[PDB]
Amino acid sequence: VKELLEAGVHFGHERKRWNPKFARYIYAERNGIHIIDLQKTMEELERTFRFIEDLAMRGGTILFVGTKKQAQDIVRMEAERAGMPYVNQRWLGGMLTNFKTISQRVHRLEELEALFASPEIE
RNA sequence: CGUCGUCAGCUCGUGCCGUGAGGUGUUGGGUUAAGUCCCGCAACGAGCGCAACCCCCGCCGUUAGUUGCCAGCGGUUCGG
Ligand SMILES: [Mg+2]
Ligand SMILES: [Mg+2]
Ligand SMILES: [Mg+2]
Ligand SMILES: [Mg+2]
Repeated sequence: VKELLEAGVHFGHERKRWNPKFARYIYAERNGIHIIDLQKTMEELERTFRFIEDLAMRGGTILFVGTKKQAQDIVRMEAERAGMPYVNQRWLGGMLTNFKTISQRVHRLEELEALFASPEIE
């Protein structure tokens, strides 16, 4: 089931504007583009989900992020459809790193979310 | 109290960069009388200033009538 899907049309990307480090994950250069080695891909997918799974079963929250348009929307989906936090817009600086302070706004959100429905609006 | 000048400015908390002094925020794009507002952005917010909150001339109105007026009829020694 896996292979086919990928082999379908989900591999090989950026061309000639790479990074040599990532040379361990790549099959060849067809007509220009770098054809990533899926064979290896798979192997990695494993260990990855292993981790995900070995975490999704222990009450752990994950944070997804994708600020690029050719991938915004979807990320918005898969997140709500899992209750896992996420970032689709401008990934503020110091979120994780200055959480306590960024949170301050989250609180300001409800601060208004509440004043939204109220007689003080009169 | 006077001056730069009512000029649009000066800073702070945290995060981040930097050996550090210090940066970033407050560089960039449009606009404005304005650090005014917007959109951008390793920044996210905030304070003192700006503005607004205050008084005046303005339009109109309600209450109140010893200023006022043949304004309406009025008597009037002829000046409300
Ligand atoms: Mg700082
Ligand atoms: Mg340091
Ligand atoms: Mg500093
Ligand atoms: Mg200001």
